[PDB]
Amino acid sequence: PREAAAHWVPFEDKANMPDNVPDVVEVGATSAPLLSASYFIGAKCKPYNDDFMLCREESQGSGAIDCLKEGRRVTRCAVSVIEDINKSCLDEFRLHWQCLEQNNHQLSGCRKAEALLNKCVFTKLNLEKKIPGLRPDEEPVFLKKDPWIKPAVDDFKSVRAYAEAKKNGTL
Amino acid sequence: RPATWEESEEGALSKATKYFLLAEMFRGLYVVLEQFFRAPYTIYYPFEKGPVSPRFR
Amino acid sequence: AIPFEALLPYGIIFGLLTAGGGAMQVLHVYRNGGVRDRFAIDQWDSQMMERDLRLNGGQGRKQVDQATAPEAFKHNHVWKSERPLI
Amino acid sequence: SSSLYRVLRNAWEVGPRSYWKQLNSIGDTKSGRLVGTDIYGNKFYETDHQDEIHLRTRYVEYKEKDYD
Amino acid sequence: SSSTPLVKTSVNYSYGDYPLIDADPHFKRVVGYMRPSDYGVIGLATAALPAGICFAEWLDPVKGKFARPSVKFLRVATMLGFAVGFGAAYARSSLRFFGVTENAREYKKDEAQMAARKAAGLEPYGTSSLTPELQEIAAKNSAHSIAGLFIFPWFNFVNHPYHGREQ
Amino acid sequence: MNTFIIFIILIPIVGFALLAVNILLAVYKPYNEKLGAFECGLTSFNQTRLAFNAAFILVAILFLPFDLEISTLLPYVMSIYLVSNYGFTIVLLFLLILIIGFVYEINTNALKINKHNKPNTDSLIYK
Amino acid sequence: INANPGFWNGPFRYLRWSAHNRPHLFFAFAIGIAGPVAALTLTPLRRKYLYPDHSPLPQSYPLPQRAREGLTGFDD
Amino acid sequence: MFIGTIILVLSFLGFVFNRRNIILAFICLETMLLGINLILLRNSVLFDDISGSLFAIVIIILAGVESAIGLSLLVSYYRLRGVINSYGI
Amino acid sequence: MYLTYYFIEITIFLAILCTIFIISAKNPMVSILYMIALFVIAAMYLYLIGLGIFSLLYIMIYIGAIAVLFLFIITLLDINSTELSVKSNIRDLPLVLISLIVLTISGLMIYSNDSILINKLLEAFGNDYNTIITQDWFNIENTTLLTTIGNVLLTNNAFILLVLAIVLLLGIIGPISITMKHK
Amino acid sequence: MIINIVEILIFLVCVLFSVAYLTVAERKTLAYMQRRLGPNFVGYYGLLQAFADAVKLLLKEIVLPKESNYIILVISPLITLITALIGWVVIPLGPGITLGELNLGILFSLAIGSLGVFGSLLSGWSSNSKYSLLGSIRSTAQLISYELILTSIFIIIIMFVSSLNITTIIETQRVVWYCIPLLPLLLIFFIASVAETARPPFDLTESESELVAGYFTEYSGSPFVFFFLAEYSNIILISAFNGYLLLGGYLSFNYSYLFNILFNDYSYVSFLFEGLINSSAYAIKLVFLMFSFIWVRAAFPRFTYDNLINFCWIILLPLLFGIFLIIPSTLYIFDSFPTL
Ligand SMILES: CCCCCCCCCCCCCCCCCC(=O)OC[C@H](COP(=O)(O)OCCN)OC(=O)CCCCCCCCCCCCCCCCC
Repeated sequence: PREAAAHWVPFEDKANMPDNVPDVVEVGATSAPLLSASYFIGAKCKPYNDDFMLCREESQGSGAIDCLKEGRRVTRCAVSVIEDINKSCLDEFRLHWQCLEQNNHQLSGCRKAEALLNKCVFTKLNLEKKIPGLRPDEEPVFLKKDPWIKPAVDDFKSVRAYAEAKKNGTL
Repeated sequence: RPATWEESEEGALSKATKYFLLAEMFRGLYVVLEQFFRAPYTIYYPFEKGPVSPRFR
Repeated sequence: AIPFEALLPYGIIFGLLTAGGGAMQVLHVYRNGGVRDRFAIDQWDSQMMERDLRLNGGQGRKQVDQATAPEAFKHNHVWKSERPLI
Repeated sequence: SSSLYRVLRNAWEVGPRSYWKQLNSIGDTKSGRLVGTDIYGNKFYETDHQDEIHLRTRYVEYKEKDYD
Repeated sequence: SSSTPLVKTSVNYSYGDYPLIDADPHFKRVVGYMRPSDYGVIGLATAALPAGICFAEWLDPVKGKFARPSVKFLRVATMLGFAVGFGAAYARSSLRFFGVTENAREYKKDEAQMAARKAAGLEPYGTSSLTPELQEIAAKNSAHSIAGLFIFPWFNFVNHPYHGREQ
Repeated sequence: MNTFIIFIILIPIVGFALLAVNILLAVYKPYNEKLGAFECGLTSFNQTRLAFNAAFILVAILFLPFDLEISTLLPYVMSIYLVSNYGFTIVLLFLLILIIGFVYEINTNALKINKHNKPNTDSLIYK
Repeated sequence: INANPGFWNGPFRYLRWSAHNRPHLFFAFAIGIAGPVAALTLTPLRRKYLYPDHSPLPQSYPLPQRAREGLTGFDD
Repeated sequence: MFIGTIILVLSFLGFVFNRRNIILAFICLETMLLGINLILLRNSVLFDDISGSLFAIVIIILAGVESAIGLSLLVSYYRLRGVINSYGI
Repeated sequence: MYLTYYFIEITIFLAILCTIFIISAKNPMVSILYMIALFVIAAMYLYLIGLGIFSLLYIMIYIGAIAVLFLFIITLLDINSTELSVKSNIRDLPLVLISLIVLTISGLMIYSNDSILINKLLEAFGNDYNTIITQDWFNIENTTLLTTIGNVLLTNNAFILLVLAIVLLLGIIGPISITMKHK
Repeated sequence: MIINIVEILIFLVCVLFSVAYLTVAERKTLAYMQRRLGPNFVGYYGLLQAFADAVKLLLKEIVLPKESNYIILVISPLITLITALIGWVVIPLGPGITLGELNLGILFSLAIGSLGVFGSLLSGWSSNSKYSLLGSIRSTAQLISYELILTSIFIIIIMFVSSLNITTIIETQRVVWYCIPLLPLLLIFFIASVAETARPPFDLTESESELVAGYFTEYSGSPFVFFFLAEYSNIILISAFNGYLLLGGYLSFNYSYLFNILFNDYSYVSFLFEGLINSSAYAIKLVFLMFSFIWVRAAFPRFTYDNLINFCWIILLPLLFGIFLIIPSTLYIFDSFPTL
């Protein structure tokens, strides 16, 4: 909660989780893949994440040890989402998060690869990207045409792929 | 007799636009900006000498 | 008309700041490894960059994408030990 | 005048070697017509050109590096 | 959503004999419910400050001889008198919301107005342009600030959801 | 080792080096008539203490309570979104409480120095 | 020479006198008074006509108020 | 807590045993205020709250206005007597 | 790597050293310049602890307004001063030493709550255990420290900001009202 | 380790040159305003004039008069030098190209410009004369009095960003500059910038005071080269402050379409070309601004101290209070507060 300052020393511990806790696959995705697939892991794994945080609320200060069984399932279902999005559109997912590698991981600077990825995942993985808390007669911001805030440099691969998807008629 | 403030042809808005937008200051600024774009007078002395009349001493 | 001798030291100042900014951007991109800087870093973003440096293995922002993380990944987790602050 | 076109065209008319010599000599670039030479050896020039201010028309090119 | 108090609140906790109306009434409601005797208190204090200064000169004058005070002082006496009259007015009228003086006249108005907001299908205390945490903090600031009217004027302008009452 | 702290270490070493190349390379050669402060080619006696105007001292005494407000407005400007509609009115009231003390200052003409160059107001009454 | 009439002898004549002869004070106070008077009297007109207010941003993880129904899947 | 307590105690004793002038007494007062700040800011960092930082940012401003007020008091003290004594007021 | 360990202790020693040049300096304004150095040592300690915001608030407010005020006073005013002669302060030295010991120890005493007096002091020195900093992913936005100060000065303690406005007003009115000589 | 020492070497050597040629360019353009050539006897077209001044100026001796503290006399050039030079970190020559990127760069830029007053005031007491001390008083009072409205203009601009980071301001600025809504703010920030360096529209010390050469009259050699460098570093530094918070920092136009014509992929020639465009835009802002300083020097007489204090405290500052009230009220009326 507070930052380490004044000569902090990093240390690691070679040790293992005990016998009674089963093993769990951990997420190997990085900040641009994770920020890319954030909306789709939030769309598929809403009740599991909600179960985890609601358990952690109900057992106060228990915290760590007593809702471990449910933090298993949130990691498992998000790994399921990212495996499925790899096998579905590895190329356009890659186009998206390689765009997000530049521009400070700003989501504002990568709209034209984001449209391709959202179409490809809604077509095949059939998850939709939505923003809740947004009452009607308020346009969602990744749908609007001529935004005020445009990126400095459109990346070249996604402009070319966006024009090719115009020409194919899939868009 | 010098005119009071109320017997003046300028409006308060027209006069104070000249006040806060510094009008004659910008005019005098534009004078020397015009002078930036003209020909200097300097002659190069050991290579070019100035005027001589024969009466000179 | 316009004097080139007046604008020539301004041409120098313009060229020195221009070559300075260009050489600096190339040094920043060579430091990151071919990508741009991160110009404003949150606490969340700083923890996330540390996590990525733990994920990829050694390199700064290699930005790997794998389904399932490796096996040294569960064990290389670090805690930060801060001194007494007297 | 103080334009770049005047120094450019005088650099073209005078030629690059004499340009380098006049640039080490004076700051200006001048094209004259050889009125005459000195008994000490000092070539003098007079300028036809239209864009010349008053007292700019005539000048000396010296001989020595140390000139008076 | 913008109507949950998210707090625990005293319920119908009367401050005197008589039942409370609000725990802090909004400024608009206080200015709405004040009696004609209250506007009389305002007029009394508007008249008492310039008459008080002219009186207090007639007791002992400033320059040895009696003159009237200048209009410069009577103008500021009228202003500060309207200020005293409004402070006394707001304090008197807020006491009737708290249930410490007679409020049988105003309590029927509040039965009627809380029944009219139910028929018109809107919030019981107002839609406000604040997040509910800011409404709670803003009316922890504005709660019971009619005490300490001597030090500082402070009023309620936030439409926050709790006023010490059921439903 | 960021490149922020090379700079703050590195400007001084440049300055110490330029001061050192002056101390090493220029001659020193002083005497008494070279020493002594400059006023226009004439020495004089300096008076031990001199008087000053109250506005001179008042500028920089008065400077600090305006400076402390400008740094008090600095916490608000960073949190301006969070305190929507509410911290706005509090900062209004804060600035207005300041502005009335400022109009006290400008009504008293505290920083203005008068001139005692009066043009002899009083006319010529005779006998 | 220009003398002060005072705000009280004539109101609008004093406003004109301040506008002609003390324009820094008159316009400083005009730009200052244009702020909160408009903040009082122009914002309900905007909420009625131009556009209504935006929905609030979240600040932490939004907890619902429920009682942990059972979930199936990802047991082992 | 060592740096704030040592600044406070050494500044306090330098204030008390000042007999040489008066501006040393003012600056010993200001270094005291710095020491109280240091102790509090550390306690805020160790307790994970802005709370002591709230009292800190208020006492910064109050130390400022104390300087402004009291140095105008000194100019008033100097107005009638064109020199300030070494032994004190 | 462990050259960067003793920094805090260095600043403490450095801060100690600076105060001895404040209370003992022949020229006044040289000692006020040492006080400016002590503000710089404080801002070093505040960056060093983790509060980078405050360090620049100290350099802005204390160094740039309060010290500028002090130097500005010392310039155009008359202040006599005597040097630190041994003969005038050697009489102070024993009460100096007694007060150093007592005020230092008793300042170190109230951080602790054993009833026994000697156990109060030793808990002052038992700090050599290294606090463990854990990463918690619960915060989603860059609320810095200055943002939180601007939220608590403005909602929970708005009245303190407003009474503070009265204090800043007083700091305007007062120096004026002394140094006017109205008419 | 090799890469950060070569970047700070190249930024140092680009800024320390560009403060030398500023003074050459100043004598040039001030000459052509007055219809005469500048220097042309020192380089091929007059260049490296400042190097002739500097190499001679390092060879003059240092005299330390008898009334002076000799330490203070030589340490005020060092502290004025470093304070005018430490502020060159935080400027960006492009997105996140600084010499230290910190989250609060305005608070640093505003605390270093507070440290520059001392080398005026402190330099008044070295060689204590009653005709010198009071001139240092007048200079320091002017210097702080216009630093007030400088700091205030900053806080009015940070009302729109609500972030003390600087490249965050310039990225915010891509939708519109801040000069074009806030046009009177450009004029009063320019004149407060002219005041804060004590330029000779707003000077009294160098010319009019009882010293013939300002507060630094009695100097020679290194204490004069450090003050001379510090004034023109202050010129281009407050020019940089204007360049990022009021004009566009590195922003000229969109230039996405020109790239989608020219390039194919991210490569080092593309980052080089983008860096040249960004720092070219920043440099042409900063060069038009130093030309504005030299242009206002040419045309005008100077100020009495009474005119100066009556200017700052009685005219500009009440107008500034009106600006404090009007701009958050405009952000209030429409539903637009800036988010962190
Ligand atoms: C309806 C909405 C409201 C409308 C109003 C809008 C308000 C916002 C406008 C704000 C703009 C303010 C600009 C600064 C204004 C300064 C006012 C001024 O000119 O100074 C007046 C002062 C004389 O004062 P005074 O006593 O009143 O004179 C009466 C004579 N009996 O005389 C002086 O002090 C001397 C003048 C000094 C001016 C400084 C000049 C220095 C540099 C000039 C910068 C030029 C910029 C050029 C840059 C490049 C341009 C391409």
